[PDB]
Amino acid sequence: SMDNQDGFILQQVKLSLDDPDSYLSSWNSNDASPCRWSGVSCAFSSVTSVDLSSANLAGPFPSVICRLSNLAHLSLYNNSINSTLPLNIAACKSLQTLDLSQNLLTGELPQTLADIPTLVHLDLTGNNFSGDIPASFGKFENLEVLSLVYNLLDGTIPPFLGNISTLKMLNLSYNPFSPSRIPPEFGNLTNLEVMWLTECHLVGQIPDSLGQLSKLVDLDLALNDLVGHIPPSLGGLTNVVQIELYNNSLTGEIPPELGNLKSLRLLDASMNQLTGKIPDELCRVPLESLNLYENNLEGELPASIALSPNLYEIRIFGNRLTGGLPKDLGLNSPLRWLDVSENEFSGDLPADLCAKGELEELLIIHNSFSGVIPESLADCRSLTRIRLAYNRFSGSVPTGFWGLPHVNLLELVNNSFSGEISKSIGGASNLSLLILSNNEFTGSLPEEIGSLDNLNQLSASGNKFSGSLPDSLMSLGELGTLDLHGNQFSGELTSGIKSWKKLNELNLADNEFTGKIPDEIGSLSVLNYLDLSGNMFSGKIPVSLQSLKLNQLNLSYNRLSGDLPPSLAKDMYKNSFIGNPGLCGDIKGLC
Amino acid sequence: NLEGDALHTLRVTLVDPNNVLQSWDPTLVNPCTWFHVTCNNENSVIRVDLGNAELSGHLVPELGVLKNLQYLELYSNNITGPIPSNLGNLTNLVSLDLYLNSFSGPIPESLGKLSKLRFLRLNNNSLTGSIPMSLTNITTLQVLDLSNNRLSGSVPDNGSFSLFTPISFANNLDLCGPVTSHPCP
Amino acid sequence: PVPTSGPSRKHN
Ligand SMILES: *[C@@H]1O[C@H](CO)[C@@H](O[C@@H]2O[C@H](CO)[C@@H](O[C@H]3O[C@H](CO)[C@@H](O)[C@H](O)[C@@H]3O)[C@H](O)[C@H]2NC(C)=O)[C@H](O)[C@H]1NC(C)=O
Ligand SMILES: *[C@@H]1O[C@H](CO)[C@@H](O[C@H]2O[C@H](CO)[C@@H](O)[C@H](O)[C@H]2NC(C)=O)[C@H](O)[C@H]1NC(C)=O
Ligand SMILES: *[C@@H]1O[C@H](CO)[C@@H](O[C@H]2O[C@H](CO)[C@@H](O)[C@H](O)[C@H]2NC(C)=O)[C@H](O)[C@H]1NC(C)=O
Ligand SMILES: *[C@@H]1O[C@H](CO)[C@@H](O[C@H]2O[C@H](CO)[C@@H](O)[C@H](O)[C@H]2NC(C)=O)[C@H](O)[C@H]1NC(C)=O
Ligand SMILES: *[C@H]1O[C@H](CO)[C@@H](O[C@@H]2O[C@H](CO)[C@@H](O)[C@H](O)[C@H]2NC(C)=O)[C@H](O)[C@H]1NC(C)=O
Ligand SMILES: *[C@@H]1O[C@H](CO)[C@@H](O)[C@H](O)[C@H]1NC(C)=O
Ligand SMILES: *[C@@H]1O[C@H](CO)[C@@H](O)[C@H](O)[C@H]1NC(C)=O
Ligand SMILES: *[C@@H]1O[C@H](CO)[C@@H](O)[C@H](O)[C@H]1NC(C)=O
Repeated sequence: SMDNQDGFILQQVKLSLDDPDSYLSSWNSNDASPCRWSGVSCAFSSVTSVDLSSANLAGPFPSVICRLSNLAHLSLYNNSINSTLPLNIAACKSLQTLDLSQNLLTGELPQTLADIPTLVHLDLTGNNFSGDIPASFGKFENLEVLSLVYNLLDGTIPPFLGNISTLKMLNLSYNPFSPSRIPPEFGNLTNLEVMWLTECHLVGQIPDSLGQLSKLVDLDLALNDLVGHIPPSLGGLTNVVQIELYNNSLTGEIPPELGNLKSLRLLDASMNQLTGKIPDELCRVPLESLNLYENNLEGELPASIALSPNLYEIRIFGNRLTGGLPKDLGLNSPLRWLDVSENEFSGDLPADLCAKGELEELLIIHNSFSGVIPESLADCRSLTRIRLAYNRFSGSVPTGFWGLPHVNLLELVNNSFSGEISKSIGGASNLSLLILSNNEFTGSLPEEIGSLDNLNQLSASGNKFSGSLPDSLMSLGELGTLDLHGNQFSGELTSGIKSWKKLNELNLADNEFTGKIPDEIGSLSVLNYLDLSGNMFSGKIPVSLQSLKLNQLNLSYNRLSGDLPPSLAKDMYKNSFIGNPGLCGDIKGLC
Repeated sequence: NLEGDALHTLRVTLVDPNNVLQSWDPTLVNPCTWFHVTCNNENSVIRVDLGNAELSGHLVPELGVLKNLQYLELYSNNITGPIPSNLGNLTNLVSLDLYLNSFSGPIPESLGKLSKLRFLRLNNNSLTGSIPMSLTNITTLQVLDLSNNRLSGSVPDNGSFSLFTPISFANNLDLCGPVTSHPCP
Repeated sequence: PVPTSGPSRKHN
């Protein structure tokens, strides 16, 4: 006794599977011992473990491997294994862990898997398994981990999976299940730490029973059609760190009992129909991330949230949130992302948002925020996205704020901001989109704007900016939109406009620009929309304009003179040249 | 939102060597902040500006979801395959510029459903078959270029085509009509 | 592609 043909059995496996990359080259038939072979693990020389992960192995599950008597750990993760899982898999009665993730296995789950008493870990993720989960699964003896994620199972959610006492993790996410309620019997899963039921077509109320799982760490019931009030019993999850209820039809008020969760860090109940005030007790908990966005919540954000030293994510946008943001917000926390957009938030912004220095996203658009940008934000080189638009903000922009290097979008649109753009704009390397429209800003555009070659969009509409366009502005080849309308800009366009090869839109309307249109306008390959209306542009229209294919052209109310070229005669250019006195052309009404 | 998801679908099926569609983050609430995408005051897409972007690959029917789109500019690229039918569901479209590409197959009949279309530039493509008579029923049509194509059959001379010149239907395989030198048989 | 159990990332 105590001798085996384990190497032979492995050679049978090798012959059964296609190995184009010859990953199983180490497996030498002629060798006495197989325990030095690639991915083969012997705890005497009996095989206890085989791992053939990412081996480009193709073929059916090799049921002959079960004749390996002491095999405890089998992984065939990330392979091209195909066909139905053989019911003769039960023969592997010594297996504790089985990983068959990222394989092309298909058909109904083998009920015989439950017949393996020793199984502790089962992962069948990224497989085409279909049909109802076998009722035998309820009788798993020592299974702690069940993963059927990203499979094609079209069955209801099994109440019998509640009878597996030893289970720590129930992972059935991203399966096209028959619309089914969460079993209350799942509450009797005493040792469960993870309930991952995202995109499982879950319907109906969340059971009060789910509260009795005190070992629960992660509760993900997101991306489902679950309705009803969030259960107050949920505060019974002593060890809960993460609750995800996002993208559900749940109605009601966020329970105050959630404050009783000492270990809670991440809560997401976003994209729900929840109503009422955000609880003070929840905000008292030192939350890592609080997302309650796209809800019908009302009232003031409790100031207790500022005390948390673990806060990097606050996304509460799309609510009717009144009052002002807490003064100490961002001072005691590593703030990275803030989204208070589409709320009724009012008052000066908390000054110490970037105190920790990891703040990348500041989004406060469509609120009633008033006052001046805090000077601290000038020190915030961490910022990449800033959206302060549609608030009541006034005063000059801090010099440093213009020059933050990794900002790619700066949006101050629809505020009452005043002052002149600093020469510090040259330091904004990552800036691609600059939107300063509908503000009270004044001055001449800095020459340092030409430094920003990577800049793609400039919109400064409804501003009091004045003077000649910097010659540097013509150096911005990558610019696709230039909107300078409703400004006091003066001067003549140069031949350098030729460098605007990638420009899609030029709007210089309602300005004091003077002089002849440069004949290089035609050289702009992708110019489709041109508005030079309400200016003092004079002289003959360039013949190069005809070469351009323009969807929008307005040269109306200028000093342009000479005959309209033959192409321009069309009624499609009817309202394009009104108000230029020296323009005499074929259209009905002109001259 | 739905409009951003439809545009991201296009990103997946297009080849973008220069990463011109990098701004197209599907996790953004709406696609308006994206470069090459323009929106109205109600945050609905009105323009897609992707001319001369070295894009290849194929279009998707999900472009049809963009009901308030006015300008579809995919010109001077190497995009291949057919123009989808769902492009007719673009009720507010004013410009369809697909010229200087390698599009193939028929000009969809659905393009006649574009009641407010003003510019149709499909020139310098490998489009094949007859010019739909539905196009004539577009009252707003002011510009049409179907030149440097391999289309065939009757060239409509009625409705919006009444004003159109030979340069619009030039260098085609076998177009017969009054505008053409050879008559229709 | 296989996702993870964590907070949603929808942002303006
Ligand atoms: C964002 O800022 C825009 C400009 O500050 C602002 O726009 C404007 O809309 C109002 C109506 O809400 C228009 O109203 C009035 O002015 C016209 C003449 O221009 C009159 O005929 C009307 O009777 C009325 O008095 C403004 O003209 C218009 N201005 C501009 C420059 O567009 C937006 O409403 C702001 N949006 C938000 C959400 O704050
Ligand atoms: C699954 O296994 C394959 C190899 O069998 C892994 O693939 C390849 O992809 C790697 C990263 O994408 C490259 O670095 C390798 O050079 C490439 N090799 C071959 C032979 O194609 C693949 O990434 C694995 N997937 C996972 C999730 O681990
Ligand atoms: C499972 O995968 C294997 C390997 O890709 C498939 O096939 C084999 O069939 C080929 C012909 O299609 C032969 O040329 C191969 O030599 C042969 N290899 C082996 C190891 O049998 C098999 O048909 C696949 N089955 C399914 C249902 O997809
Ligand atoms: C079951 O689901 C959980 C989801 O919570 C998976 O993962 C987690 O495991 C990861 C493994 O590296 C950790 O890095 C994560 O931090 C952890 N997340 C939580 C919230 O606990 C787990 O891998 C899944 N198991 C299987 C076999 O698929
Ligand atoms: C040219 O196109 C028009 C497009 O309307 C054709 O139109 C007739 O239009 C009426 C609507 O007033 C439709 O009910 C008919 O079905 C159309 N006729 C046919 C035969 O389908 C018109 O016939 C076309 N004519 C030519 C010469 O091409
Ligand atoms: C419940 O689990 C136990 C132990 O795992 C098992 O013996 C019993 O048969 C199971 N019952 C059902 C209905 O699955
Ligand atoms: C610019 O910002 C974008 C988006 O925030 C980011 O992905 C990119 O890596 C940044 N680049 C640099 C050079 O900072
Ligand atoms: C040009 O602008 C004027 C107002 O300044 C407008 O009334 C006219 O309709 C515009 N024409 C075109 C073609 O946009």
